Amino acid sequence: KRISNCVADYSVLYNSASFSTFKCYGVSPTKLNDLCFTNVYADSFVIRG
Amino acid sequence: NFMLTQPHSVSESPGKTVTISCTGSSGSIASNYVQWYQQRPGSAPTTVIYEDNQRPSGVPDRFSGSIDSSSNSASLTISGLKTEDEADYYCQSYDSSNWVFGGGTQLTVL
Amino acid sequence: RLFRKSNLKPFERDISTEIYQAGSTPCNGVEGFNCYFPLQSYGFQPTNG
Amino acid sequence: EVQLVESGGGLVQPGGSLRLSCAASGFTFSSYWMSWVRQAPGKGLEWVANIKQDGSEKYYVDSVKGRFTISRDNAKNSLYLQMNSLRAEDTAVYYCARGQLGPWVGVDYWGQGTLVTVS
Repeated sequence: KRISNCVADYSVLYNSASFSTFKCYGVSPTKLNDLCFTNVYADSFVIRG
Repeated sequence: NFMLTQPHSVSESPGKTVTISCTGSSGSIASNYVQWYQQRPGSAPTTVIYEDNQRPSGVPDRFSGSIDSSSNSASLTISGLKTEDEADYYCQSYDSSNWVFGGGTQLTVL
Repeated sequence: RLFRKSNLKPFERDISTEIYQAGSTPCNGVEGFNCYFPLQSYGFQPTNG
Repeated sequence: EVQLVESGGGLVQPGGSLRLSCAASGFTFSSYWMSWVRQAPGKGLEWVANIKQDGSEKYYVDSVKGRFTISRDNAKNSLYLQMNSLRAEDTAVYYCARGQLGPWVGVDYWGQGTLVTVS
């Protein structure tokens, strides 16, 4: 799924605790609202623990 | 039953680079971020390493952090070994909806 | 040298050689990711271009 | 600069009720995570509870489950820690912990705390 031409809102992503893994490789998630990117992609699949 | 195993009395050395190892057993510590903190005995604690590789502003450039996924351990090394106040250090990780603290590693003789 | 904190000023030379942090997080003076050696060697061949 | 003031202890009570309050200033109280951390005198650090920015979700450890509670408000910028059915293990110093983006980044905030002993 391709997501673009919208204001990125990661505020609800780190303000929840239902997730188990929030490791961000390459870039630091402490500064995300101040970063400007061109393309944002999101994959989805289900795997065992 | 996530727990972090680390020693209690290391780094008793003058002025070189020594390493402190923090490891877990129930799960892989490389999945989530692991941090390092320092506690002044009789005073408020502070944090030396955050985001598993970064130091806060004002922290000197000497304390190191690294992650080894082969041994499932986190390494904290200090380079300068200056005249810092005696303290103890702990390890933190995240399994599921909970926080887990480390045992503690005393460092008094520098 | 391949890395320099900022742009160098005219008629200036620098001698210091230490691992150059090139990431958001510092590697605190040991060899690893997001830091490399600014000083790297030349390679030549007798039959090169 | 962020100032954290804690004054909720100073008396001994077996199995009673005690209310602790942490005062915070210098930052917005309704956009980060708060938590609470205690440690025994002469022993290691341990975690107590973590609080969302609106108080919708609260969690504690399994050793204190069933008991323990937390409440918050953003109008007065204060945290309320109520206790019930204390035991002899509860001799600890309590610091009101504050987060930045979530509970994976780190704690990085610890008040001076208040001595709490039971007898």
